[PDB]
Amino acid sequence: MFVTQVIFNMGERAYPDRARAMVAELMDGVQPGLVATLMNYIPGTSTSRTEFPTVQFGGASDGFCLLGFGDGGGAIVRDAVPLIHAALARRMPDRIIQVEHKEHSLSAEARPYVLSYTVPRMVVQKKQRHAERLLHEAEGKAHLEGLFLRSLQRQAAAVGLPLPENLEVEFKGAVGNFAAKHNPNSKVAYRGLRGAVFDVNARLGGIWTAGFMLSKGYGQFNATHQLSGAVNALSE
DNA sequence: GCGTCTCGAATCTGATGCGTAACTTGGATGCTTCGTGCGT
Repeated sequence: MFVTQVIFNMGERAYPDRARAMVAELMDGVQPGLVATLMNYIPGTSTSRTEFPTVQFGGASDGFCLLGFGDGGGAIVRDAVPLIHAALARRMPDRIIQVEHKEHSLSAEARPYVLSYTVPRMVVQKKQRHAERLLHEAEGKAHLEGLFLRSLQRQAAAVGLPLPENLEVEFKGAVGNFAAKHNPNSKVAYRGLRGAVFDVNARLGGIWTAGFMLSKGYGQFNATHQLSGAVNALSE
């Protein structure tokens, strides 16, 4: 029902993957339970869970942000943020780290017409053949709409939010593509989409997640702020 | 088409007098006979 978003103001835009790597690195050894809980690890092992992650990372314009889902997510972010703040203060002795703590109510109500919803970061590259299928809407709609529907239903079930039984979505398109890597020296990269616009006949309150593999910082979007239509101020 | 943070706090939180007076303060009755005269 409640989503907690915490932003650490480091002063520079850090990509979410390196952010998660470094926050893992800072908490090595001290308070192992916090590390296991924050990294989405099975108790007793360091492996991650295939299930939807309750721990969330995102790329803030001024830094990186922690997102908790549900009471468990809220509780973990609440007892976690002082520790990561202390670690960041320890590592960066000559910079002030600022913490912004804001909560979003999560609500999804139906609506007999559609609204323009978009995201900056979709994980859509599965096969190279499907990548060229985006020229025709009909061929590429099936897997994209299926991905959106499954992502929405699984995140709703994870957060326990009621959703209508009659959601239909049609895709519009994206702005461009981008490449992302595990490490700067890694030779493995994936393709995402920026401005992937799709129309849904329902309202989405608060911040929302779509796609899969979200903990590394993909598929987060504030649907509520997008409805304000502040995307007009994009020019040079 | 909701946006969110903030979404108070401390302290006082009754004092003082006045907080009865005067007067009434019981009274009365509870038996028959006898003589003389009316009296209907």
